Formats: sequence, structure tokens, C-alpha cells
Amino acid sequence: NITEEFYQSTCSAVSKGYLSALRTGWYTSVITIELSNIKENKCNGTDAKVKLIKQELDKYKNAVTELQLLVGSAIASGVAVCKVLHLEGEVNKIKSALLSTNKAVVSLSNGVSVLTFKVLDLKNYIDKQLLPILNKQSCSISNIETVIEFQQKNNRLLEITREFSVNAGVTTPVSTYMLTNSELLSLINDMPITNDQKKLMSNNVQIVRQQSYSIMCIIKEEVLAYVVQLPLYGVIDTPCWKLHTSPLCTTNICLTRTDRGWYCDNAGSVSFFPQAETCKVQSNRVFCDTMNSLTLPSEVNLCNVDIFNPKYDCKIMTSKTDVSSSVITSLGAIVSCYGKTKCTASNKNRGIIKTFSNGCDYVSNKGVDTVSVGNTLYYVNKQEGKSLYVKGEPIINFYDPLVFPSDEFDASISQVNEKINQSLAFI
Amino acid sequence: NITEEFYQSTCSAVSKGYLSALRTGWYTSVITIELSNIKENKCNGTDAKVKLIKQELDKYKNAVTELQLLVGSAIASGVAVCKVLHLEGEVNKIKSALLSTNKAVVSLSNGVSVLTFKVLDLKNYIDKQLLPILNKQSCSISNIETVIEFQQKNNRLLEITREFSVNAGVTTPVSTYMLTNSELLSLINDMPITNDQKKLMSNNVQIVRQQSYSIMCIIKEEVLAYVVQLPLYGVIDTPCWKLHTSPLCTTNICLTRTDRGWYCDNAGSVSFFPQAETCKVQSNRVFCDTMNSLTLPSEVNLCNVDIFNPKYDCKIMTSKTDVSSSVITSLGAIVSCYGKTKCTASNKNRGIIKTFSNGCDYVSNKGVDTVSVGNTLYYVNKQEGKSLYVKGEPIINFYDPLVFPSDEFDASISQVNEKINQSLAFI
Amino acid sequence: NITEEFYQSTCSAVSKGYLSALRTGWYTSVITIELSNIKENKCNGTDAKVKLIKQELDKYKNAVTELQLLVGSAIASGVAVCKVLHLEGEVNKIKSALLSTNKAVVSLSNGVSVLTFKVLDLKNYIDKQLLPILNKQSCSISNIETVIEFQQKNNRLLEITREFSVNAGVTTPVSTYMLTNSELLSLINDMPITNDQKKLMSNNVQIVRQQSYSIMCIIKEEVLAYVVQLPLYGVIDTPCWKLHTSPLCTTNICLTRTDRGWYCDNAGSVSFFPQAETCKVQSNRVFCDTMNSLTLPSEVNLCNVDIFNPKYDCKIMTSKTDVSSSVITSLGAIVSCYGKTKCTASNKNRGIIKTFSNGCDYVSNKGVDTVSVGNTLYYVNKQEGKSLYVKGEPIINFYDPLVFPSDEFDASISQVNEKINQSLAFI
Amino acid sequence: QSVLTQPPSVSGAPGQRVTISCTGSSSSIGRGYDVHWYQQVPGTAPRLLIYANTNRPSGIPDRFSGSKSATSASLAITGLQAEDEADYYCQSYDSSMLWVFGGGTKLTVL
Amino acid sequence: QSVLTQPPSVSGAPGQRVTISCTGSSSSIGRGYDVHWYQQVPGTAPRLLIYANTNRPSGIPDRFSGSKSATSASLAITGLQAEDEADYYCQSYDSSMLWVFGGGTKLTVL
Amino acid sequence: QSVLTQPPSVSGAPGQRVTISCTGSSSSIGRGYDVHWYQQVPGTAPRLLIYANTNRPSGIPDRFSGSKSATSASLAITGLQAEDEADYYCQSYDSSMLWVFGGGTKLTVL
Amino acid sequence: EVQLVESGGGLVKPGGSLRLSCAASGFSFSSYNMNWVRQAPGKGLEWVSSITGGSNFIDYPDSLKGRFTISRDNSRNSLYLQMNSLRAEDTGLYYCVRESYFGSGGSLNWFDPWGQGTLVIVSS
Amino acid sequence: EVQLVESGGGLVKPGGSLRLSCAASGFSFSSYNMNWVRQAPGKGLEWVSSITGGSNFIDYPDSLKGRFTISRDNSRNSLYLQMNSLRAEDTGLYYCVRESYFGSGGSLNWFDPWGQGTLVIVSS
Amino acid sequence: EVQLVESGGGLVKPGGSLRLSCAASGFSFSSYNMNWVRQAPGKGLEWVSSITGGSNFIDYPDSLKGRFTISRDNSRNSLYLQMNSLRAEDTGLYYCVRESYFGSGGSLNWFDPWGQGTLVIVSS
Repeated sequence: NITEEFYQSTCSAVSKGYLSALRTGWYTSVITIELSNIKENKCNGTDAKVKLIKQELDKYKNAVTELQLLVGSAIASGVAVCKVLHLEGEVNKIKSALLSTNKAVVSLSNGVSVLTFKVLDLKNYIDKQLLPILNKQSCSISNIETVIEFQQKNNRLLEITREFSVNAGVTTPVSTYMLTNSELLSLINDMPITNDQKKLMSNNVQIVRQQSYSIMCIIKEEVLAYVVQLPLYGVIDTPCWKLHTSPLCTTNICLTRTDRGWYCDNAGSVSFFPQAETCKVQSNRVFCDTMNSLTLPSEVNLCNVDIFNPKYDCKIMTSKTDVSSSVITSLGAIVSCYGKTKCTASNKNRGIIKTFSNGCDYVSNKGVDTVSVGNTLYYVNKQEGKSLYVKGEPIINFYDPLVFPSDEFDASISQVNEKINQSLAFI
Repeated sequence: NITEEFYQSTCSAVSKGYLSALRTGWYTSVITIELSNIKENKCNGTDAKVKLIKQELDKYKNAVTELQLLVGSAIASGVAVCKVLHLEGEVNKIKSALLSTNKAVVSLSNGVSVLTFKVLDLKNYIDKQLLPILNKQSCSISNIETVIEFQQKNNRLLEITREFSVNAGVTTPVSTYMLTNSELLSLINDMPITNDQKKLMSNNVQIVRQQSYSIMCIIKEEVLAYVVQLPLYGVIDTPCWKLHTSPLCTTNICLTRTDRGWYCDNAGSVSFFPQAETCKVQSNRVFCDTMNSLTLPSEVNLCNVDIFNPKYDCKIMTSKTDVSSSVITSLGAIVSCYGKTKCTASNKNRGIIKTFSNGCDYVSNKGVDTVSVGNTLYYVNKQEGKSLYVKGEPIINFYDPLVFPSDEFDASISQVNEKINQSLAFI
Repeated sequence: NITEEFYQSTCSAVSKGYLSALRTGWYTSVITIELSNIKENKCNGTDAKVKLIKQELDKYKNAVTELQLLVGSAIASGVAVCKVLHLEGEVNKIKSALLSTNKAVVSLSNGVSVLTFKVLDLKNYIDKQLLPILNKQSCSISNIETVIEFQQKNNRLLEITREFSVNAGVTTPVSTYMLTNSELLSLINDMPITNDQKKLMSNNVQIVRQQSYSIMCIIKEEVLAYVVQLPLYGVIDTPCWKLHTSPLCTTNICLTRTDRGWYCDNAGSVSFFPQAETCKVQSNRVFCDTMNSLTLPSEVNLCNVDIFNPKYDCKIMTSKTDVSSSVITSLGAIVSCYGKTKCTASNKNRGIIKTFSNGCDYVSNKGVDTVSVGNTLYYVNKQEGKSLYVKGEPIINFYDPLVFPSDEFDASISQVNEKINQSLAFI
Repeated sequence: QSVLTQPPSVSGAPGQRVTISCTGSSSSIGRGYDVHWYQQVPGTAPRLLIYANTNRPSGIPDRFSGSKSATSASLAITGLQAEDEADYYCQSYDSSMLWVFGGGTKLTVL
Repeated sequence: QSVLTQPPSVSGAPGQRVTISCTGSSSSIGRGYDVHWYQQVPGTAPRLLIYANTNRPSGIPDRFSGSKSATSASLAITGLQAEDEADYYCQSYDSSMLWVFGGGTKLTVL
Repeated sequence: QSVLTQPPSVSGAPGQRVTISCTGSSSSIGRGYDVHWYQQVPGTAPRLLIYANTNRPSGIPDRFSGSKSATSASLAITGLQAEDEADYYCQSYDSSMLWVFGGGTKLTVL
Repeated sequence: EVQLVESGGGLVKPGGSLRLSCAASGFSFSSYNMNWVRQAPGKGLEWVSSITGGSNFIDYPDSLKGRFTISRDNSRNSLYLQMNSLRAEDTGLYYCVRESYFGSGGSLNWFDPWGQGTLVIVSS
Repeated sequence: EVQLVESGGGLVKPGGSLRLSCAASGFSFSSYNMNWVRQAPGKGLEWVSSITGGSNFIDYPDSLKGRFTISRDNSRNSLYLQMNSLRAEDTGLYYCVRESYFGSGGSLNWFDPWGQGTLVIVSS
Repeated sequence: EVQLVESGGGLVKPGGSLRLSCAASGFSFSSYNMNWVRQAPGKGLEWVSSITGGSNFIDYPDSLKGRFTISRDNSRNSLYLQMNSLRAEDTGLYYCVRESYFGSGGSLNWFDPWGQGTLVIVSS
């Protein structure tokens, strides 16, 4: 279950109980489509069915012509494996590898082993069910069903070409055109990873797609091969907690904790994700990626329970920005109401049930459903869980608004204290 | 009409005459699709038409299997109503509600009333026009038109499944696949709101889609129901004005007003939107949302006409960043040209018509069409309107670049003045 | 080829050898689709083929009804040309110009000459191959091929309508539906530009789409015309270099160069792009746009070779943020390792090959393939090139951590030095 | 004939709670528009009593209460006094008639 | 034979304005490329006079002007003097011939 | 019967390098899972020797090395001493058997 | 200090034309909506006319549609209602009432500041 | 200072039930995975049971599936393995071994801190 | 101070080969394009060759295609034109002219700094 606590000492909420799934590695698979080489239709006539076939084959030719025209780095592995594929004598190895069945494990020149799927079989249909069936003497097809089937088998290449032209070679997330669900699940169940990671990643294909990349690789020698870059979750089932902060001001000077975001346990340290877009929450997991993360010693947990600890000084922002605002955390809401603005929390049926005063306050989602600040209306999350409210005395009251350095952006607690001491010693 | 003014005292432009449309509330509607449960095709044969039917029905089965695998919060209301739907005894109420007609108003367990529309009737076609028509004795369909019609009725579910798989359960904007225009307009014309808001939002369905969310809710019991989260415009037809700022420097020290963005009247206060992506302008309206807004007292208007007012101190940024730049506001352009860079304003046919000097200057769109700064080329908006140019003296000339605190980010006018006074008293 | 250098004096890498392609101008073309006006089908019957035709024509009518419902500015030129089109007597000129062939050059009221292409010929098919072929006496069509052809010719308008409804009138990138590759290439080969720019922009249609805008213009008088806003590259083949910076700290105070991003030569000055998403790299070119660029004197190059130069002071950020991090530049990687965190560089087959010490260090991509910092795993680019490592002494060690102003965000070298001098004079 | 229905008159004794009902159709209270309760003492302009169907404006004693459920709204007065005798009007919207207003409930103290 | 056409010679008196025309086809001045007007005094390298079809480089007297319209461009000299006698060349582009240049207008003072 | 195959015993003299092989199938070393080399001196709990198939934990002498290629892994000991006599186990994964572990190589000094 | 004072009412013969004015003070008039509501003597209330802040969303009920024209002048904070072709009804008090939002979205908000009313009598 | 001490082993008749406990100290238990591995006397090693940090990813091999139940209690840093229906095998040393990541992604990571082991004997 | 000084012209028999060099100083050569333009004695101008900054966009007119080879060496700011198989034409002045952008997009920009010209004569 998910449990939330609210420290009034620093006006900050912590939501714990989450589990982890960290994108730590990249795996590169090579998806190959077997195309066919055709010059032109020998026969010509006024039949409309052959006109439809000619139009469809011309669209296929245009599609195959289009594909011949194509901090950290998120696509470095795919670029490396594409450079490997461009090496001579490598495409033929793949093409001769998965000839009897559409699943192979191949070793390239660089020594890296990759999985190969033959996801489409367009060559067989074009060269064995269109050219021989089409009788060039009469230039007519008896059944329109053949044309309808061609339109039902050539769509996938057209959609792949369209997506690659729109996104300019690299696309994300991988769509159902580029990788069907059955194939994605099969590749997941055959990827070189533990059975623990294969049971968390089969049930969450909704997010594997969002965190995957796909890069156009090769069209040469009647084989359209592109690299799909799946993630490998190297950290699974470790506790994580989200930290939300709100402005805290006197009734002025404002001190806001400036380390909002996700924290996850990782090999004895804490992986810190400041960006909210980085992480995603399905039920109680965080599907974050370490590419947008920092590494911190395992004492940042002490910041949440003691703002004045001596082992790891926290980070704050000091400013005279006296503006009311609210943060809709999970299982509740934090409101900071100052000035003449009216702030309230309203139930769905009992209307206004609170008359928020000046300062920082917190309301659980048990009962409270909407929060009005000024006129802005926020809806609180309705996730079931237990909330705890620890009372205290706001930190900003301990300081004095006479030598307060209301100019910093984010230094630390210790830096603010030493600046205050220097200012006091100056007088 | 739209009227622009340019204050040279602070080098800032105001564009007034706009009207308002604020997204203040969320409304949740339940869109339901009646699917059908089928195990497999009893008959089997070498006929190609039955092969097409089998492929289409298999794609339908894969699509229905896919859907079984699925500050403030923008999707809190949708999540709450989905939690309500997941409660036992609720899906049956919806299914038995819109049984005679595809439009109903239902009351759920939580007491919130929602609109339900049956947008698709795939169950009737599958269970009453495919199984009985398909004669299992011969396993053949006389007319290919039935297959073509099936392909023309099963596309919508495939596209919905594809969008939900790509976007991982929550999608925006609501595309035409997930909600047709006629359906969206009917839902708008039946939503629980005043006729005033139903006349502004019927003509602007182009932006309601962009500001709406859609979430997968339930697949249980042969009913695919998902929640569409439409916006409710609680503030309509109030005056709004846009404020643009440009760097202002000596000929050095630079003071830039740091409150760019939209302002709207709201219940006697001013709703301030700093983000430019937050608001959209169709003709003369601003389709903003209050989730990304601040509330200010109704004295921020005095900042635009008197930078040194005593009732609401403005916000500035002080820095020695001496870089030339231009701001393409509506109805004109602001150009701040510094150093050796060459800045000009050019007509389409009369070429260069101005030779901008050092400092901040403003050119209306009457005549002036392009603006060159250095080599960067900007195109000014050609919206018809009246421009006014009020002369004055730059504020930075009043200050002295000897005790200037060129380190702040955004404190205020008053804070800068008191820091200057403290520095003067120190000497 | 691409050459990388790493200055340890400021812990910054420069990647040179790139070429330029700057989006300096906008060109507006008018793409017109000739629609047809039809009231209703006179005949009615129980035939299924006529039902399919009626459904398709009704979808066409709904699509045509939908389109009747529709710093710097990136769409100013397109808005101006649309305002020109709305003027009376202009649409007829376009319609009568491209009457004999689907390619014309027209002069509008404002005097600007634009290219017009008729990309679709739906009117001829609807009014000359559907109404006369459909015999209203029997209300039946002999061949289903006509319906299949209609479904293969009406998809374009449906997709254009869908994209315009989703994106609310303005779309980017221009997808294959709205502009096919052959049409885009013909428009490129007939646009009013030099043959030098027509040979760089034909081979890079993958990026012209991403940097182009398309806006709905007019539906009036049975002509659906929309403006495609292509870019005009006014700067081609000038040297460019990318500058990457990493935190530099003592073993504390941290001094980071704060001018990351692209630099390009431009008419004797330097165009500076701070945003990384602004520029794109295909092979060795940078497809940037000047709208997100600054202009600097041609002495910013001296910042890279002498941090303490007297002609153009650099920009630095001073802070006590002692956090380890890495930057994956092209052809190598920069790693700044501080505190107790473990930082290593690992080969694919030889495993860990380095044991990075505290401070800033750099590893080429020759051999080094992965970089581990804490637990975060980064993959280095595998682009072939020459790396050079110039030794020196860190600049931060020259300062003293006693009067260090660890509060600024980005002032300059000169401002930091003068603040240090003022602090020294105070004592 | 009004869109909404209200009792013609209700009565009570001092210190007794009285409930006033406001019933409407689907294109009415239903679909959840709202109900607003207005007071009118004769010879005086109408005054807002309850808005958003449950809340209360400042300057109104807390003894008043309002609620809604399904298709019916209720206004409850606790501790009746001589000053509360008046005309009470219930208000909502209508998709085909716009603002409706009630028929007027005459509340008097016995 | 040149892609663009130009009068072989124009004449005038001191203090009199003279107009020089530059006419071209569709794959020419049309589609709106530009005109550039170049001056050549015999025995001296050619010098830029008008660029971007209307503007003027620094160091050129303001009495010169240039314009374009439809498919024809004009260069106008106001207040003719003895120093303006020279060869004047109009320039544009061609999709099938590239940089074209004019046939040369010999302007002399009477 | 183990999933992987290992030599029953290898021998050597002091100062001599010895190579121990670890061979497996496709659903094995193949597909590139990894190999890990564990040491066991009798009467003592097993100790990690080589992880990630090439690296080395702190506190292990540099004379040890590990590598893999195609479908076979190798562990090389350079400069054999009396303290290295032990049971050596090679480890990898299996899609149908999970953690496999080796059959045990008994290395002794002559 | 929201003051809504309205006047212009007087005796008019049936079939005549009349104009009623309403002045508002003490609040930002340009952002709040306005309405005109009737109250016949001894009868219930009945909404009559609506207008929004920007003067471009007019609204009337079905019964009185096309006869009553409402126009607000934002310059001097004024509201005007023009009645043509009077009938036996429409007699009674007319209230110029400010439609005031900020009670959340909530559709119909809460019209607070009713004016004292203008008495309009139609008879021969 | 990673200490893994395991206990609870003793003589049990064939077909009996047994429980083995493992206490871990000196490291953050809640993030590292755990495993139980066998070693028969004089025979090779053989993996037996796995569990992850969140106690919701259980794993057994095919041969011992459905008999051995593993459960980690995170409150006092404890691991437990319950053995039902013993057979002639399973005799030997049992090691409670911490599965420790941070050797890159690398699937199978590097189980470092093997405990001294508990001796379990089955016989009559 | 843009100086374009070019030389290498001299008398050559018909059908011979020739080379012309052009040195540029006072400006950043690597960013500006280069062109070679002819002027026959007593005749109009005629563009001859073009090259861009990166040396990978060559351009010639149709008449002189395949005969004149242009090449700019960026190291010491030099431009070279190699003439093969001379004919009765090509005699006259050759100008090494810097194609200079910054006149907006504007396609053809504004070639400013024309050199003094080199006299190349072909005859027997």
C-alpha cells in the first residue's frame, strides 16, 4: 500500500510504499522485413483490377524508394549496432540465418549477439502469389480478393515508411505498426535477461513501448532491417519515495525545499530524479530511467525527518516571492495560502468544509476532493492509502527577516547558516 | 479589435482587446463500445473470402486482448470516475441504461451523474450479421461486400487500441478515431452547462480536443468503456491582455521585466499565465487553463503604466547580459539592439526602411514586415489593429552602474531599491 | 571528418569539423485540393454496394464539413499569406491558373509570388466517374472495384482532416498524407532558390519535413487550399563546432562554463544555439534555425583556447553543487567524479579498464564504450574521428575558497574577478 | 406553471426545523446543474441564501443548510425564528428553458 | 544572346533621372528571385550598386533607387552627373542557366 | 548431470598458467547472459572470483583473468601458487532452467 | 460596496416602447455578467434577459425572444434593456442582477447583488 | 561489514517439514535480492530459491517447484525457507546468499556475500 | 579591408591548359562562397564557376561543364581554377569574386568584393 506523511516543519510531503523498476541497460534487436525486387508489370490493359494492382505495387515501390533516402545519448547503442550492420558481410549473415524459421540469435563482427525476427513475409507474397497468379497473357485477375489481400498485407510497410519519414529516422514510442504486441511479447520472452525481469516487463508492455527507441538501419540487398532498442531493467523491487515541496512563508521571507521528485534505493545509494516527466507510475511502481538521475549518499533520507541534521545538509531556495499555491500530491494536497487570497477545500456533496488560513496546511483525500486557491480548481488524487500528519513549528519562523539573504537560488542549509553568521559577525 | 501599446520607460509592450475562456472545471463522460464475445470459427475451408474474414476477426480478437493488458493533477477526475466504474454493480447499470437508445444520463455509486453514449455497435454486426450469415456448412460467403463492410466497421476499434497502446492508457488530444465530431458536438450540446458556454464551445471544437484527456477505464463484461475528460469553461468574456518584455540596457547594466505572459480578469483578481504554451489564441480569445496560473491582486495593471508605483511593486531581472534580441509581439515588434550588431526592419517591396540605433525600439506592423537582428530573420504578425507609442525615458538611466546589484534573478523593484539604499548607507 | 578536443583547464570539450545549414528564411506555397459539391444521392435501394458508396460519400461530406469549422513567431508568414488568400478575388485566380496543369506560379494582391500545386483531383472522380456511372434508375453499381477505388482515393482527405482537427489548424512536421514525397521533391526542385540550396535540400527531405509548418487556409468555393511553409537555408557550408561543459570542482567550490551548445560561422559573426533540441545532425551537418539563436562577435572562439582572455570574457556559473556527473559528447565522454561515488569506463569485452579518480577526466570512444557513474550507465557515441587531449591545470584551483562568491548564476569571468577584487579590498 | 415544483406554503413553530423541497425533471436539477436558494422578505430585494446547493455566503447564520440528491433538492432551516418568514425560491437551469426559478414557498412562523 | 534583356544604351542630361529596365522570363526574374545592379566604370573592377532589388550598400549616394514588379525590374538614377556614366548590369538567377547577368547598358552624359 | 560442462580436474605446476573452460548451449552462455567464476576452498564458504565475465572484485590478486567468446567462457590463472588449489564453479543462466552453476573443477598444485 | 441602482420605469400604454437603465459601481464591471429578471406583483420570479462581459453572448427565453433587446455599455458601467410591443404581462418589478462566478465551475453560479428594482406598469 | 548468518538446520526424518532462517546485517536489506542455494556433500552447487526486494517476485527451479516456500520479512531483516516433503536429496549445506546488482545491467549480477551455511541432514 | 588579389593569367595556345590562383585576406574566408566570372573584351559578363565554403557543392553552367575545374584550399585562403581545352572564347578578364550572404535569405545574395581581374588571352 501507499503511505503519505506531511512534515509541517518544512512544509513537505513524502509518499512511500512504491516499488522500483529502473531502466539501467539498453538491448538492441534487429527487426528484418524481407522485401522483393520487381522492375515493372510486363502486361498492360484497360482492366480496372490490374489498375488497382498497379497502383498498389506503385505505392509499394514508392515506399521502398523512401526508405533508401534515410546529458548522455539515448540512441548510442542503436547507432553502434547500425554501424556494425553497415559493415560488409553482415546483412547476408542475418538473411541466411533466419531462413528456415523467423527467429534467430546471431553474432556480428563486433562480437555482440543480437536477436533477429522476420516480422513480415512480403517477398513471398509478391514473388510467389502475385507474379505467377497474374497471367501476363490476359493481364487480368479473376478474383478481387487477391487485390483486397494485397491491400491488407502492404499496409504495414506503408505505415513504417510514414512514421520513419515523419520522425526523420528515429521514433519513440514504437507503435503497433512497427512492432506488434505478439512479437513484442515474444521478443521480451526471448531477450537475454532473468526470469524476474521477464515477468515485470511482460505485464507492462504499455510502458516498454514508451521507453523504447527505433532507428532506421539498412535497406540494402532486399532486406529492410531496423534496430529496436528495448530497455533492460537492472534494478527491480527496491523501495522508492516521492518528495513534494511547497512554499513556506511568514505572515515576508519564503524558504522552499528545492529537491522535489523521486528517490529510489539503488545499491546502497539513492538515485534522485528531479524531473517529474522522467518517471511514470502504473499502479505502485516507478518506471524511471537513470539517464536523467543523480547519485546521492544514503543520508538524504535524513533530510525528510530532520531539516537541521549535520550529516547531509539539505537544499533550499530563499526568496521573497509571496504567492499562494498548491501542490496536488498523491493521497492528499498541500496548500500555501498568503495575502488576501481565499483558499478552501471542498467535498463533492458537502461543498466547502474548510477555511484555510495563512501559512502551509495539508488535507488528506479522505473526504476532501477539490481544492480551490484563488479561483484555480485542483482535483486531488483518489488513490486509497493511509495519511499521517506530524505537527511541528515552521522552520522559517526560526530565522529573522532582517539579515535574511533573500537572493540565493539553491545553495544549501549550511551555506545559508554560514551566510547568516557572516552577516551577524559583520555588525 | 486588438490594440497594442509600447511603454519605452521599461521597454515593454501590452496587447489588449482579447477576450477570455478559462478552463476552470473538468467534466467526465463515459464512452462505451459494445463488443461481442466469440470463441472461434467453427467452419474451416480453403476459400479465400473466409480467410479474409478469419484474418479480420483475428485482428479484432487481438485488439480486444490488447485492451485487457491496460503542480496539480490533470487526470484526477478521470482516475476517480474510473475507480468508481471498477466498483462492482456499476458496469451493468451503464449497459442496461443505454439499451434502447445510445444516449443516457446515469447516476453512479459515488452520486456523481455522468453522460453515457454508445458510440459503436460492433456487437450487433458481429453476432447478428456475421455468424448467422456465415453458413458453417459451406464455410463460404457469397458477397465480398460483407468482408469490405467488416473492414469498414472494425477500423475504429483497431485505431483506439493502437492509440491507447502507444500513449499507455492516457491520450491527448482526443483524436477523431476516439471521438467523432458529430458525437463530440452532441455531447457538448447535452453536457450539464449553461447555453452561454455551449455556444462558445461548439464553434471551438478545434481547441476542446487539445485540452481534453481520455483514459482507458474498463474492458470487463463485453463493454469497452473509457472516460473522456472534457473541459468546463467557468470564466467567459472577461478582458485579457498580453505583456511582452525585452532587455533594456545602457549604452553596462540590463534590467528586464520578468512577468511576460498572459493576464486575465477573474472575479476581481488577475489570473497570470507565465507559460506561453499554456494559452492559445484562435481569433481574439485566450483558451488558457487555470492549472498553470497564479492569482494576483488587481493592482498588477498599475505596473504597466507606472513602474515606480507604491501599491504593487513589479518584478525585474538585473544582469549584465549585453546581448541584442527581438520580441515579435502581436501587431508589431520590439527590438533591443546593443553592441556592434546591425538591426534593421525591412518591408516586402521597399527593402530596408529603418536603421535601428542602440537601445530599445518598437515598430508597428503597418508597413514593417520583417525584422533582421544580426542575421536572424523574424516575421512580424500581420493582424490588423491600432498601435500606440508612448514616449518616455528608460528606467536604467535613472540608476547608477556603480552600486548596481547585477546578480539577482527576480526579486522586485522594491528589493532592488532597498539593496541600493543599503549599499549607499554602507559607504 | 569530425575532430574532438578536450581542454582540462576548464573541463570542456569542443567537437569541430561539422558543416552548417541554417534555416534563415520562410517560403510559403499554396497546396490546393479540388473538391466537388454534391447535395445527396437521388436514388435509394437495398443494394449493399450502394450502401457502401453512400457511407463513403457521407464520410467525404463529414470531412468537408469539418474543414469549414477551422521569441519570434514561427507561423507569421503563413498567417500573412492566408490573410492575403482571404481577400476577395484571390481564390479564383489560383483555381483558374492551375486549370490546364497541376503546377503554377501566381502573383497575389500583396505582390508576393507563390507556387501552387494541385495535389489531388477528387472533383473529377466524384463528378465524372461516380455520378454518371451510378445509374439512378437501378441504383446499383455492377463492379465493387469502383467502391474499392473510391476508398483508395478518399483516404487522403480523411487523413488531412484528421490531422488538422487533432492539431487545431497548425501542424508539424508535414506528414506524408499532407505532402507526398514526390510532390515535396518537385516543389523543392521548383522553389525560387539557388541550385546550391536545391542540392542540399533534396537529399535531406527527412529534416525539411520536421522544420516545416502547415496551416489550414481556405475551404470556400470548392477549393481546399492550405499553406505549406517550407524553410529556405540562407547559410550553407560554414564551419560549426559544438561546445560541451562539465562541472569542475576542487577536492568545495564548483565552476562550470555555461555556454553549452552549437556555434556556427555567419557573415563574420558567430551564431550561438544554446538549445540542444534546436539543432539536428544527420551525418556532419547541423540543421539549426536562427529563431532560437544569438549573435556574438567572432571572439567567442578565443574562450575555448584561453579562459582568461581580455577581448571577450566568457560566461561561468559558480556554485557549491558537489554532484558527480558525465557528459556524453561526440567521439568520447567527459566524467566529473566527486565524493565517494565510483566512476568507471568499461569496454564491451575487456570489462572495466579505468578507475576514474576525483576531478574531471575524459575518455575517447576508441576502446571505451560504456561509462558508469554511480550506477547510471551511459553509452558513448561510436562515430569515427580523431581525439586530442591537451593537458593543463584546472582553473578552479587558481581561486581561493574563502572569498569565493558561490551564489551567482551566470555573470562572466570579469564580473567574478571584480567581485573577488572588491571582497579583497573590503578586508 | 413553472418548470420546477415547490410547496405553496410551509409552516412551523419557533425552534423547529422546516424542510423545503425543489423537484425537477431530467433537463432540470438532473444531470447535476445546481440549485440555488433565494430569500425574499416583502418590501425588500431578493437576497442570496444558499449557493452551489450546499455552501453558505458570509453574513448568513449557520442554522441554514442545503443539499441535493438524485433529482430532488432540499433546504433545511434549523431553529426557526420570526425573522425567517419569507418567500423562498429554488433555482436551476434547463436545456430548453434556461434559468427556471421556483414557484415561491411562503414560510411563516406560527 | 543573354537570358535577360537590357537596352543597348540610355542617355540623359545632368540633373535628369534615367530609368534602366531588366526584363526576364518565368524561369528568371519571375518566381521572385531578385535583381542585383552592378556598375562598371571602364578600367575599374565592377562595383555593387543595388542589392536585394531595393536596398543600397553603404558608401553609395542616396540618389540611386531600384525596384521590381511582376516580371520586370527598374533602376532609377536621380540627378545625373558626369561620374555616373558607365556600364550597368542587371543580375538574377535561372533554374536552367544559373547566374545570368545582363547585356550591359551604356549610360553616358550629354 | 548439469546444464553446463566443466573438466573434472585440471593440474599445473607453480608459476604456470592454467585455463578452465565453461561451455554451454544456446539457452546458456549463448545469447550473452554472462559467466561468473566462484572459488571454494574446502571448509570455507564460496567466494566470488570473477564477475561480469571479465572484471575483478577488490581484494583479489590481479593474476586472475576471465573472458568469453561465442558460446564458451574461459578463466585463466597466471602464476599458480599453493593457495589457489580449490573447486572452481562457472555460472550462467538458462531460459528453461534458471541459475545453472557448474559441475566443479578441482584445481590442485603438483 | 457593490451598488446596483436602476431606473427608467414608468407607466406605458400597451403596445408602447420602453427603456430601462442600470448603473453599477464598486466592482470591476467588465468581468461580471449581467441579467434582467422580472417579478410580477404577487407572482413568482421569471428570468428575462442575460448578457456576458464582452457583449457578444446574448440570451433570452423562448417566450420573450425577439422583443426584448439588451445592451451593456462597458465605458460608464451601464446596462440597458429595451422593450418593444408590451403586452398584459411584463408588469411588475424589474431587477438588474449581476451574475457572479467564482463559485467553482458549477455552471449556474450565484447571482448575489440584486438591485432594489424598478416598477414597470402597463395599462390603459 | 555485510554479515549473513543462517541457522535452523538439523536432522529430520524423510517426509518431514523444516524451516531455515537467515539474518542479514551491515547493509540495506530492503533493496538487495536473496537466494537459497544448495551444496550436497562432495557434489556440485545447485540453485534452490530466489526472491526479490519487494517479496512479490518468487522463483523456483522446475525440480523443486511447489515444495519449497521462501519468504523474506523485511522488518527485522530476516529470510525464511520452508521445506515440505523431504526426499533423499536436499541433504548438505544451505547457503543464504545475497543477490547484489550494480555490476551494470548484465542480467545475472554477482552474488557476493555467501554465508557460512547451515547443514541439513535427511535420513532415518 | 577585404582584399581579393588574383593572378596566374598569361598567353596560352588554343587547346592548352592553364591555372589561375586567387588569394583572399581581411575576412573569414571559410564562411563565404567563391565564384569565378568572365568578361570578354567589349562584351557582357558571364558567370563561369561557383563553389561553397565546404568545397563539396561545385557548380558550373551548361556550356562550360566538364572543362573548368574549381577548387578552394582553405588552409592558406586560396582559390584555384584549372582550365583545360581552351577555345576561341574564354579570352578576357577573369574575376575571383566573393559570394557574400547576410542580405537576408534572398537567394542570390550580393557579390561585393570584385577583384581587379586577370587578363587571359588565347591565340596563336
